[PDB]
Amino acid sequence: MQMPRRFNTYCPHCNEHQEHEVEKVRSGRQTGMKWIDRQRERNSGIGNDGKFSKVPGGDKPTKKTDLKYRCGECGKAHLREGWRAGRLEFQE
Amino acid sequence: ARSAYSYIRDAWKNPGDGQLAELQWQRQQEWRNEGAVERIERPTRLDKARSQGYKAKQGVIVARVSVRKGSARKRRHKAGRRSKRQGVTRITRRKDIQRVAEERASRTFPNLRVLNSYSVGQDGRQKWHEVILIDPNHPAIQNDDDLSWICADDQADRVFRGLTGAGRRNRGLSGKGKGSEKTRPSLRSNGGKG
Amino acid sequence: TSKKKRQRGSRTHGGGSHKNRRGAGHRGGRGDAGRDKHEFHNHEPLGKSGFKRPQKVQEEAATIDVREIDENVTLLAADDVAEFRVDVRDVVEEADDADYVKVLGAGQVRHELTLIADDFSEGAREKVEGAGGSVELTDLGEERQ
RNA sequence: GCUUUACUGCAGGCUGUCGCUGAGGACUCUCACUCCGGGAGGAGGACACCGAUAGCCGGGCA
RNA sequence: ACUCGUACGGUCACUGAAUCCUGCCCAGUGCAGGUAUCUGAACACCUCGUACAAGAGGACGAAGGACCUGUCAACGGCGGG
RNA sequence: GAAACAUCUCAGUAUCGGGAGGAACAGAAAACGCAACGUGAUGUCGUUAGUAACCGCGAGUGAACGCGAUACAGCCCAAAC
Ligand SMILES: C=C1C[C@](OC)([C@H](O)C(=O)N[C@@H]2OCO[C@H]3[C@@H]2O[C@H](C[C@H](O)CO)C(C)(C)[C@@H]3OC)O[C@H](C)[C@@H]1C
Ligand SMILES: [Cl-]
Ligand SMILES: [Cl-]
Ligand SMILES: [Cl-]
Ligand SMILES: [Cl-]
Ligand SMILES: [K+]
Ligand SMILES: [Mg+2]
Ligand SMILES: [Mg+2]
Ligand SMILES: [Mg+2]
Ligand SMILES: [Mg+2]
Ligand SMILES: [Mg+2]
Ligand SMILES: [Mg+2]
Ligand SMILES: [Mg+2]
Ligand SMILES: [Mg+2]
Ligand SMILES: [Mg+2]
Ligand code: NA
Ligand code: NA
Ligand code: NA
Ligand code: NA
Ligand code: NA
Ligand code: NA
Ligand code: NA
Ligand code: NA
Ligand code: NA
Ligand code: NA
Ligand code: NA
Ligand SMILES: [Sr+2]
Ligand SMILES: [Sr+2]
Ligand SMILES: [Sr+2]
Ligand SMILES: [Sr+2]
Ligand SMILES: [Sr+2]
Ligand SMILES: [Sr+2]
Ligand SMILES: [Sr+2]
Ligand SMILES: [Sr+2]
Ligand SMILES: [Sr+2]
Ligand SMILES: [Sr+2]
Repeated sequence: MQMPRRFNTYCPHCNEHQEHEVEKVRSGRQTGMKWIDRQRERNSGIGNDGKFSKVPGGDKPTKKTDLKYRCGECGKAHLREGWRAGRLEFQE
Repeated sequence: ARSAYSYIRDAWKNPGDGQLAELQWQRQQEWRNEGAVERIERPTRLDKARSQGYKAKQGVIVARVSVRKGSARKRRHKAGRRSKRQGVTRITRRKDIQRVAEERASRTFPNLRVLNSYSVGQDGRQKWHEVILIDPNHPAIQNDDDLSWICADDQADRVFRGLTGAGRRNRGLSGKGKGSEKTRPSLRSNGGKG
Repeated sequence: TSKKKRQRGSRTHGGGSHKNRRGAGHRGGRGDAGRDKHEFHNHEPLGKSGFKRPQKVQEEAATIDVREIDENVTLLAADDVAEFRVDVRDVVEEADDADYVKVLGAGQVRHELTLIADDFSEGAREKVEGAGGSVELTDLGEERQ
């Protein structure tokens, strides 16, 4: 399955119908000013840490398509679920 | 106006600038060749001394102590002592150097009692402190209205029980309010969590 | 004759196989052990939820239902008998140290009452005025805006 | 108890950096500091030593 | 400690008198050496950020690694067609 | 103990080194912060409370201000001159 760059769909807002884009979450970096950047040095020292002395985990034989449905006139977006797709093409 | 004293003091506010800078660079050379506990006729920092309780009387002794520098000198572990328990070159002790000093001093003088102590410099590998001790047996002091308190049998070895000012400042007793719930009235009285 | 009392002779004292009542294994682990594995049944799921506001930033109001007042108008002979008029503040227990007193409306109001409190519920009023009565907002309550 | 390219750490070695530490991205110096000399004095020199920290290695050890 | 010791020394390993000999292999691993280039932490440093701080990016860049060479009386190898 | 186990727990427990007294320690606010026109050294007891807070946010860990009580007692230097 591909994905129409601009399809006519609904949205939990204006109680109407407009045009919603398709953009795969470009996410964000690590603040450095979060509740995990502090307890990472407080839950350590000499020895082990458990969750901090642990490492990243594997993945499924596929990755669900994480998105963000931006709006035309509006300009904002919401979040739906994703599908296990090896790839995806936002046709045009 | 300013007291001659306030000059000595105002100087040690930055023992690395001006005349005092030249002094230390010199003295230390002599110091580095002295024992670990040297008695000295007069306090190097007069203001501080007097301020801390010093007096030019009979039975009031002053001694410069020199303790090795660094943090902690901890062995690894004999039996099977895990990771969180392998202290050697990454941890330090619960007693600050000045306290170590005061103690070595009072030991050198098995009859004198610690009054207080102050810093007098430190090169790259040792720190020096002058400690004011007092003879609780010289009437010269038994009479003194300002020092006769240090004679009570319950002042014996007062330093070894952390009754020094620096002793108390280390036992976490400075603050009377927040953050001193586990310290006062006694560290031991608080299952040592301070 | 208690249960324990009759156990002498049972050998197992109710346990069953003399092999049961041994160590913590029998209990599935000490305390809340495996609270999410074998003994996961009926254990508030794992996680952190919501937040709390600093303890000294919390308003704890002393409340009372019009019903409580009404039911004791006549029995409150030590109070005002206007054309009845009562300052709730002098009626609620635990008042002295409450962030403020609020009168909650709930139940009938078989009386004409002149109630005075820090704050009332939009309903406590209806039930008051509708009973041919007035309600007065204390000077304190005068922060409703 | 033992092994290793098991997991996790520690000694320890190597290295950058900060303090000790001074005068005029390559240099001179002498005054701290180190070593040799009985001594005079000689060698070395802001390096090395030591405190702290950072990266690599790290069954020698837990 | 070695050490009242100094390379004809003593340390660390292997083989195991004499005698005849001791082939080939440096790809992996180890050790050692070199290295244009690449990679490479922290401090100081530049830009932005915060009346400060948390923070964002840059810049330089050690050992080490990549990479290259030496080495099997170093761990070991000496097949199939 | 966490039904393994590294953080965590056991526990600042066991054990060790130093030292005082008939009691020790603490103690006259760079306090508190029922934020107030409020309290007024210090221990301790009851409570506050398994509360706030911590924590492979797991197992578990865990105060304080206040309040009611016990007893109450406040002072001396350094410096200025
Ligand atoms: C999908 C999975 C992810 C995860 O959640 C279950 C968890 O998120 C994770 O382990 N790694 C994530 O890395 C990406 O985002 C975070 C996450 O946490 C990291 C720290 C880590 O949790 C403890 O060391 C991190 C470094 C904070 C990181 O920052 C980007 O656990 C399994 C790995 C599971 C398979
Ligand atoms: Cl995606
Ligand atoms: Cl003493
Ligand atoms: Cl809340
Ligand atoms: Cl109060
Ligand atoms: K353990
Ligand atoms: Mg995880
Ligand atoms: Mg020598
Ligand atoms: Mg092992
Ligand atoms: Mg043999
Ligand atoms: Mg267990
Ligand atoms: Mg006590
Ligand atoms: Mg578990
Ligand atoms: Mg604890
Ligand atoms: Mg408090
Ligand atoms: Na902390
Ligand atoms: Na003594
Ligand atoms: Na503490
Ligand atoms: Na049984
Ligand atoms: Na109250
Ligand atoms: Na065995
Ligand atoms: Na090879
Ligand atoms: Na062979
Ligand atoms: Na178990
Ligand atoms: Na085990
Ligand atoms: Na923990
Ligand atoms: Sr912490
Ligand atoms: Sr660590
Ligand atoms: Sr799979
Ligand atoms: Sr004694
Ligand atoms: Sr039973
Ligand atoms: Sr048993
Ligand atoms: Sr589960
Ligand atoms: Sr009450
Ligand atoms: Sr090779
Ligand atoms: Sr009092």
